[PDB]
Amino acid sequence: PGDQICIGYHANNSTEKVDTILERNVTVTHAKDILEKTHNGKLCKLNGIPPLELGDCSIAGWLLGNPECDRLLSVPEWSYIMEKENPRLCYPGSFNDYEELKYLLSS
Amino acid sequence: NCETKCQTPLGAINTTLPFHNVHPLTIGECPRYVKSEKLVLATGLRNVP
Amino acid sequence: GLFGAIAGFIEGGWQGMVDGWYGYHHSNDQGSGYAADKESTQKAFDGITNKVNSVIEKMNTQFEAVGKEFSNLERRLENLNKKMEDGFLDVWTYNAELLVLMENERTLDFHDSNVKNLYDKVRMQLRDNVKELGNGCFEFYHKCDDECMNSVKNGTYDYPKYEEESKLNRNE
Amino acid sequence: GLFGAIAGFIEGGWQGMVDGWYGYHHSNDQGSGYAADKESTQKAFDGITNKVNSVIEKMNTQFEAVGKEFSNLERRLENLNKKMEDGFLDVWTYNAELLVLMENERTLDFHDSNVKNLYDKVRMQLRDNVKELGNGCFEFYHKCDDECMNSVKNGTYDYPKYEEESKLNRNE
Amino acid sequence: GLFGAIAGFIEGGWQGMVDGWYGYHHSNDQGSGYAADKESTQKAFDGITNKVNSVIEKMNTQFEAVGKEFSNLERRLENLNKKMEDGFLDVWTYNAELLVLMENERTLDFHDSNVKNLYDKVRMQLRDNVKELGNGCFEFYHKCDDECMNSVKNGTYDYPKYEEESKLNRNE
Repeated sequence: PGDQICIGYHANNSTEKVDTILERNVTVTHAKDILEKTHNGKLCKLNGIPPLELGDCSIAGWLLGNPECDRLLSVPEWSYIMEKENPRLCYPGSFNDYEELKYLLSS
Repeated sequence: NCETKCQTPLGAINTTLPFHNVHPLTIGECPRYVKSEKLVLATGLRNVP
Repeated sequence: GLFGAIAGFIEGGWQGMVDGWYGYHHSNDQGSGYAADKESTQKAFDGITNKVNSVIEKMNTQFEAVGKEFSNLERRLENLNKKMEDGFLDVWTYNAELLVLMENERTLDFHDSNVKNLYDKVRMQLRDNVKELGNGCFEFYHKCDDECMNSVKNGTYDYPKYEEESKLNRNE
Repeated sequence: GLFGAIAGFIEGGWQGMVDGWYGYHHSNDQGSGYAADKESTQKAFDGITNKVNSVIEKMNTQFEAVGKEFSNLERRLENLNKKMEDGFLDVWTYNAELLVLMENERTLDFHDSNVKNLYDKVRMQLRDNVKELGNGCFEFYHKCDDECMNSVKNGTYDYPKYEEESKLNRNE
Repeated sequence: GLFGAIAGFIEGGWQGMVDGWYGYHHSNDQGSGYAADKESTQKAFDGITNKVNSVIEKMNTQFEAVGKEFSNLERRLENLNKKMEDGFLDVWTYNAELLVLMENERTLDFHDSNVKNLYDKVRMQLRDNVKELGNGCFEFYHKCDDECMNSVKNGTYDYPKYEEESKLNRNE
């Protein structure tokens, strides 16, 4: 026959699909996902400092000293505040500028 | 016990990438929330047999 | 694609080349086999990693806290916060998706350009000493060998050496 | 354009071709006439429709209600709402306009690439059996016919058949 | 780059050409020297200025007043205003930076295409009357002069005039 030299490109067993502005479902040799999809279920501390965990209690009940709320925590510092669905105040009433207070104490 | 820069109700996240689709409610230095299910960049070339 | 190499006049890819992204295949009296092109492949790799590092590292950090913070006393301010969240959501979603599409199109075309450029670099060096088969191969009008193949690959090929032999075999 | 075909070395377009986007014109002993290239045209059409479907379908819905909702008691919250509206307005206007410009540039270049690629596909097949006129045409060094033209168009052209006749007429 | 001219098969640039962006260098019996290509250069200039005018003039104006305007009575509305400011800041920063990168990539490739296109325009005109050196030059198989060089540059070159002399010197 004749003597030959050819130009060619890589190919593999990769099955990864990507979309383009022109074509869709295009298979490529390698790709990188830039979307974070992970929900590990963990609740960590934030930038070195733990969150204040009120549980069933609420900021109002916590500060006032609601008998149905356990002080047990008493942390001098926190990053965020974690709770639960539904609060449970003993003596009925209202709290003025309550939301502003929750934001103030959020950290 | 763990450390994270971004915290969500469904968990923590690695913060390395620019986008996430985990949860809208978020606290920390966090990626941009998008409605996308997947954002895949092509690094290699087109795969042809 | 855009430069007509990948899935173009070069129909398929080479499973046998694990060495790099673009390379050569030689078939002669000694023996056949594949070999990569380190220069072109590494250049592409450096550019590609620089690309994904661009769309990732250029994103701004900004510590924020997303939440309700507005009671039922103020449902207008809730709705305001909701308009804002969604407004940005629509902005980031649309921009991110189109970014990825446009960037992937560019990347595939980028690879295409690289293969085509290597093809042109080779053809420009070999000239009429070979028969351009059109599938991405060149059939020599003379007898090349492993010592001659390496000369083609490394950028120093002797045309006038094989000029007269090729001419005679060309008009054969 | 970028690949130098449209408004390039191929000066004008063909009014006579209603069949498709890119095609051939043959002029021989039988008779002249136009004919499209279904493969290249349909590929382009599929990509283009996929393009406009991308910039349209990828947009997020989001039911919202734009309005004042803030009295004269609160002119600061009005101004806030106004900053937000305008902020997004400036974002969407700028992004949309530049999107259209960049996408149109790509589209025209895309077409250019397609024509050029068809030209190269043809030239690579015909080789030296023809005189490349440079205007987008090839003058045969032999006598081709409707039976031979169709062979060129459909991808199966016999070079060695016309090799010797072309050579003699070439050095004429 | 993408079309393999700049930093490609044409290794360096010409300091000696202050006349324009792309041009010729001729070396003959009369004397050497540089000369620009007004058509290609001016076309590029018009497109480039139209480009930077696009990313600048298409930006929306919008008179606004950025400031605090919210007391310590309302720290939630402060935080809202802050989320909004930063939200847009992150949007404009990211979009602007990626815009510049993508546009610069296109611009460099655009220039590359222009040089390559001029090279192809020349080569397509000269045909086999010259030896394509591969560095961006063409060595004539005949004796060209300042009167002949200008003919090449201005788009009217006489191939059949130098056909037979070139052929004989080619098979020399």
